[PDB]
Formats: sequence, C-alpha cells, structure tokens
Amino acid sequence: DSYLKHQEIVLDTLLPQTVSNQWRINNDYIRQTCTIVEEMNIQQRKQINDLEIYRKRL
Amino acid sequence: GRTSMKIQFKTAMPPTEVLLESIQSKVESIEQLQRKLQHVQPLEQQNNE
Repeated sequence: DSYLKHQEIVLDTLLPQTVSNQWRINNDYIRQTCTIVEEMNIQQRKQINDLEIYRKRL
Repeated sequence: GRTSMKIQFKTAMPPTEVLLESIQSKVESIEQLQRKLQHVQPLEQQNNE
C-alpha cells in the first residue's frame, strides 16, 4: 500500500511539470498576439486616412 | 475428503473472514488508489498532447 502511494505522487508531479510548460508556451504567444494586433491596428488607421485623403484631394 | 473439506474449509473460512475484515479495508485502500493512477494517466496524455 505504501509503494502505491510513491507510485501515485510521481504521476501528479508530471501533471504539474506539463501544466507549467503548457501555460508557459501560451504565455509567450499572448505577448506576440498583442504586439502584432497593435501593429495591424496602426496599419488600418493609416489605411483609412489615405482612403479619405485621396478623395479630399481629388 | 469430507473430513478435510470440513476441517480445512472451516479453517479457510475463518482465515478468510479474519483476513477479509482486515484486508477488505486495505483492498479498498489499495484499489481506490489504483483508480487514481487511471485518472492521473489519462490527464497526463491530454496535457502532453
């Protein structure tokens, strides 16, 4: 019965190690998403500016 | 054999029920722990995946 408790705890340690590295990968992705999403926002604003600018010139 | 069957199986039933009383509790202890491996494994794979 004691052996089975040593066997069990080992599995749940790996559950945490996987849990941490899985959340750690997603954590890095998050920053990337927010980096570019801003850059795309910057692009679209500039896009709309030209769109009306070119009209108001003509 | 009927003497043996009587003598032996009465001893067996006493040894069994004495063990069972002590060991059915420890079986449940050991068997409910086994079920924890089967869930500790199934989560392990989904996290690895």
